[PDB]
Amino acid sequence: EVETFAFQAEIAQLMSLIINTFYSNKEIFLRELISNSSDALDKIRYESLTDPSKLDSGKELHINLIPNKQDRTLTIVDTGIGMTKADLINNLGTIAKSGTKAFMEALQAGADISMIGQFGVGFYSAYLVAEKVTVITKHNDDEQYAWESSAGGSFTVRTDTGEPMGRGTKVILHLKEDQTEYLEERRIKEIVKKHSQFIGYPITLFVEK
Ligand SMILES: CC(C)(C)c1ccc(C(=O)N2CCCC2)s1
Ligand SMILES: CC(C)(C)c1ccc(C(=O)N2CCCC2)s1
Repeated sequence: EVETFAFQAEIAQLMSLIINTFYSNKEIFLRELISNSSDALDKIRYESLTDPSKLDSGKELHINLIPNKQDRTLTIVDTGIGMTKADLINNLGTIAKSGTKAFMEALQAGADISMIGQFGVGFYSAYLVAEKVTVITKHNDDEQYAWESSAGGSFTVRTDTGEPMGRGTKVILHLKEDQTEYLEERRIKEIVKKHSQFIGYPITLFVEK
């Protein structure tokens, strides 16, 4: 059972701006997604202090970067708090509405796209390099879900029958044909060292066949 939802008008507008604006400094997408993963790991770590049973779904707090040239995907995996169905459909988009409008105002005043994270909508920077984004996520209080959008004003949510995850979030970036540099090991290392050097969780860059 696949449900299709329309983005809020403000978010669809932000997504089209990110897709259509000429902006060469695309590499900042990885810093934003890694920062999102770090925040989610901070969250489950905090909650586990007063309820250690919240780590029964996985004690390890880490971030994995997994490129796949065969599928032309870059996957960012974390074992953070994860997102409920309500997060995916309603809550996160509701927060992102004010941050979007503020970010658009700043862009008209002289700001640039790399400052998107200061407005809390850094996830959407994924569409600088991805034609489609799939988000697999599992929160302790809900089932495993798959969120997906190729932009165009709509996204889908379904119950995920893939491999069980334990807890956390997988962001699968289906890269644009001309953005395959972000599948190369030395390019990913360079970006992580430049923008994510002090993340307080182990970041493992997987290597391919
Ligand atoms: C896909 C969308 C827009 C719902 C997301 C916003 C932030 C996400 C994220 O990386 N995490 C949130 C907590 C788990 C890690 S996913
Ligand atoms: C991405 C953004 C900024 C819209 C978020 C809202 C709530 C987030 C979160 O980490 N939690 C969800 C579980 C409680 C803490 S992240």
